[PDB]
Amino acid sequence: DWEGRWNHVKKFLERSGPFTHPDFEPSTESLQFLLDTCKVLVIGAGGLGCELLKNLALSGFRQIHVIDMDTIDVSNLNRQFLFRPKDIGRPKAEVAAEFLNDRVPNCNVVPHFNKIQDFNDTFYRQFHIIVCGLDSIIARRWINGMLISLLNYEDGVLDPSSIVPLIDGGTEGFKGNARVILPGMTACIECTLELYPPQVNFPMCTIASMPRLPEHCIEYVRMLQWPKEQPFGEGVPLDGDDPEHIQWIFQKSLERASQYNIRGVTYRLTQGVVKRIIPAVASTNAVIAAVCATEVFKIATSAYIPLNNYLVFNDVDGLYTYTFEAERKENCPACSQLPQNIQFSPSAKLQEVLDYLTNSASLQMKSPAITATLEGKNRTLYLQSVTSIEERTRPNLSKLKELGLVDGQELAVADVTTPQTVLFKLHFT
Amino acid sequence: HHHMLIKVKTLTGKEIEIDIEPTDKVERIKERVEEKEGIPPQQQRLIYSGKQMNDEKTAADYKILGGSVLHLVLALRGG
Amino acid sequence: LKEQKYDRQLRLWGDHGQEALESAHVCLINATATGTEILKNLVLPGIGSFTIIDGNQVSGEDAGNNFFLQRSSIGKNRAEAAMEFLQELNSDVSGSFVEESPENLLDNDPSFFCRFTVVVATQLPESTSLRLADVLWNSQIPLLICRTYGLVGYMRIIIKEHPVIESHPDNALEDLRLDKPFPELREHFQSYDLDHMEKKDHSHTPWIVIIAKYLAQWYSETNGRIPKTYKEKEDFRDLIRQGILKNENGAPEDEENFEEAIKNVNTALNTTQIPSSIEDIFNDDRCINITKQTPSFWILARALKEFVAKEGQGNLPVRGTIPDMIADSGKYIKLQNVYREKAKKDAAAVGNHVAKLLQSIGQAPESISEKELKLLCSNSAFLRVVRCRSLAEEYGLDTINKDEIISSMDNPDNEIVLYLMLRAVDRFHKQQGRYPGVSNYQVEEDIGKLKSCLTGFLQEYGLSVMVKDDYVHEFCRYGAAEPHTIAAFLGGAAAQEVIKIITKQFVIFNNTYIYSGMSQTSATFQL
Ligand SMILES: *NS(=O)(=O)OC[C@@H]1C[C@@H](n2ccc3c(N[C@H]4CCc5ccccc54)ncnc32)C[C@@H]1O
Ligand SMILES: [Zn+2]
Repeated sequence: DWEGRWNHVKKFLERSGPFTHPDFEPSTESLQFLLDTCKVLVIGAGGLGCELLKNLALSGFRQIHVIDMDTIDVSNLNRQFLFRPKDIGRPKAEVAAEFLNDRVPNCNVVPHFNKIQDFNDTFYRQFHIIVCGLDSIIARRWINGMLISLLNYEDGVLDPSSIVPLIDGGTEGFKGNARVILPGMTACIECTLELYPPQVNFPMCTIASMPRLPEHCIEYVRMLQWPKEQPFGEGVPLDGDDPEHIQWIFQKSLERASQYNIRGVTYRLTQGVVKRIIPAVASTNAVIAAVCATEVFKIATSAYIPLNNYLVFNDVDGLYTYTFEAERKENCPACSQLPQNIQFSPSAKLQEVLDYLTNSASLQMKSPAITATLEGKNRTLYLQSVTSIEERTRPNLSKLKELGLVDGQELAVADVTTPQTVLFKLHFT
Repeated sequence: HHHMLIKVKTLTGKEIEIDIEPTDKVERIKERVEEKEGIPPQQQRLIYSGKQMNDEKTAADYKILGGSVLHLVLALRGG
Repeated sequence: LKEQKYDRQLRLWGDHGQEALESAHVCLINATATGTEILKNLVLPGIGSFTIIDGNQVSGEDAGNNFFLQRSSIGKNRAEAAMEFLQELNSDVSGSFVEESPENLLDNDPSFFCRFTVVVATQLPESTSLRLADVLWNSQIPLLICRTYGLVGYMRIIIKEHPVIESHPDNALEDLRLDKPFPELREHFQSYDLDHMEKKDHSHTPWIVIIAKYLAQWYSETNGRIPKTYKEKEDFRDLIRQGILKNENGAPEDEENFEEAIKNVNTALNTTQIPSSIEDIFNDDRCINITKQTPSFWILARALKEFVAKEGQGNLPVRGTIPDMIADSGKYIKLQNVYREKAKKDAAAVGNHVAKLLQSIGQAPESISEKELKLLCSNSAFLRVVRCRSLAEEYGLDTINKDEIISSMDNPDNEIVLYLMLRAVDRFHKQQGRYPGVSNYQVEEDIGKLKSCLTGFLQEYGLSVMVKDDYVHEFCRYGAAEPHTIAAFLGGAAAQEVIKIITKQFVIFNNTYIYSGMSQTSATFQL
């Protein structure tokens, strides 16, 4: 470290001041303590990712990790600034840590070319703070669950040292948001799950044969006409990245559109509709990643009171931000302690339970698996993930009393949205 | 009867006034916003005193009184 | 042609915006952390070219908080160093630098600034700020002053007048005109007979038609006004509810087209209005009084006012778009085209009022294209004009917005306080030749000295607001620091205002933004 290097960080550690967190102790060895020993995990080396990595490195963090499973695409280049075009086809984490470690001296960015699923709790337990700039909802749901599962409750009460602060940024056009989550203390991802906009999807009948919009034509080709005609070889899935596949859908959508008299099918709309593409610029990403970074710094250093929860940002019409404290849900299926309460007739089928699990706007599971202790062994009522078992059990979708379940019994639910076993308590009626 | 004048701040900071009653379901508040501003109710997410306002519950059980300010809010999927 | 590279943003401001962007030239003053973060966010999307004026050497601490300076830069010129790194971001972007300082520039080559689309000055002291803003105001060059000071982030925009057509509103009420239908629409409606329809043909009629049909029946059955109070629109929903065709057994069917119509009674009896925003535009001296100098925007503004008197019976052109509904292809498409064509016809009608003013203006009637006229007709409800007070106005003893400051100080922790502290800090600087509490040696007595400066500032402008002493303490704490993450935030916020100016798309903020890294709260003021 050279003369002056950290002069922009030092004032907030060495000096006291009226607006500090009540735990703040001014010292000339807080900085070195941070650089040396504060382990921080960044999740995603994308738009938000790159910016977080920059922000932490220049903020006095040094023991930084990154996870990203994706590879470098040409379209990343308008914002994912750690990648140059000669890097296309390389793993983001690799390139991102390579860039950072050269640009910011002594930085110890450690790349993990990995899915977040690849890791289990042993791994995540080691970090002091986890910041993520993730892609979608489902993965935010996963990491939320993983950090909650790390929590140790000793007979009803919570060991605070087992909390791993989670900072989540998300971004979409010129709108963006940032969260500070304290698993088991403040509102988690799932507590505020209904905050995401509707993931607009079309009635299969409109796609089937009632299009009114160009998007419907491309969707027709996507889920219907591609399986029907298997044009790039039978048993070859639609690859959204491949320029030939996209070309095929595009022409095949101009046909369908011209038939029903629909102007609007472009190569850009096709590529959008298929990949469900989020419009992205660097400026919005920067804004959000900065907020998150500021908060990581605040939590790790106690230099100020962390953001109490939530911030929304909008750039379209002037500049607007709203900050608030999201209330924790007492009933939350993720972060609350005691099992869910579900009420069914003893002559409810089991399909009925699954339908409840899939559709409930508070549960929103996508491919759940139900398990209960019937007789001696744990018994798998129904599982979806391994087709071996989604066949040995398929019959069971007809009964609950016929299955052997009693009022009061708890069922173990598992789903891809989370590594946790969600517990439901059954009540007959 | 009650004639409560609440305000709603949109995602751009635009503030709008709405006349409601304590019995009015959250559903209807969203319809009042749509009527002035064209924001489809399905896209609306209302926040008052930290609480995410359920369509089916009412104004009363969020303790929303006279000059109260509701805030439309969003959660963004991409990164 | 790799336009795959800009895909994600092309989806926001389009090809026409992207072109505007790729032919702009932006000047940055001071290549500090704030400076290069703003600049990083313009190079990435592919700003045409850039010039960094900066007359400083890279300090030790400069290399500490900047992603675009290195340990090796220490000693070298800040502008030149920053540019070498920023250019590596995007090889479609042309960089430049000038080793002369801002003050030096203004003394020897003020006209230098007439080559830029936008000037973005960062971290300027009070005097330089005031000299620059003045020159550029009279030179009519768009200025953006940005500043990171401790956890406080601040930016002032200054464009005398910035008129925008394509304002990209997140939401708006649809232009359906059911309340005042155009002749070509009434034709399409009467080609629909509800009672005498087939099976599927009933459950596939677009809800707009449906509401129209029943709006006739109501207008008939009331011999007078249409439904206006909430009690009335409820009954109208019920009258619609009747039309749902029952079956053999006796139960109403699940015709969603009718359910949608029932839902949309909320909006689609709008009353077709001229937004009072557009009212203000029409009544503006620059629309009323066409001259030969008048710019392209105000021509078109008048070509709409004149349409409001003549062809429009008192209203704006038809938008020509319709929301998606429940309907079969043909019935939707045919309905879409009745809307589409009327617009394509109201545009061509405005395009005639275009030439009729270009006669008085004495210019060829094809200078404004049919690609420009579409956008203006589409967005006839969405036009905005942002005008900015000059800095001299803000800083004037007899022109300061006391009302705005005092009003906002009601909450003693309102963002405005951070601005007042900035103004205190700035006069601290010019009294002292240095910022407060920079050195640990100086923090103690500077709290004293800074309060005194604040007192004097508030006295000069006759401002009787009270500032918590914790702010004086905290601003000394800062010691003119420029924390990266504060400056990153400004970098994003600012960069996109500059992109707004360049593309003339979206709406610029009006005047003064204040971001507070402490509370993670922000606010806009019109100072
Ligand atoms: N916003 S961006 O720059 O366009 O993109 C950022 C993403 C983050 C990174 N990414 C996304 C998802 C990742 C996962 N696990 C996901 C895969 C699907 C799934 C299901 C269930 C749980 C988790 C997950 N792991 C690692 N990295 C991920 C790629 C891209 O840069
Ligand atoms: Zn929760």
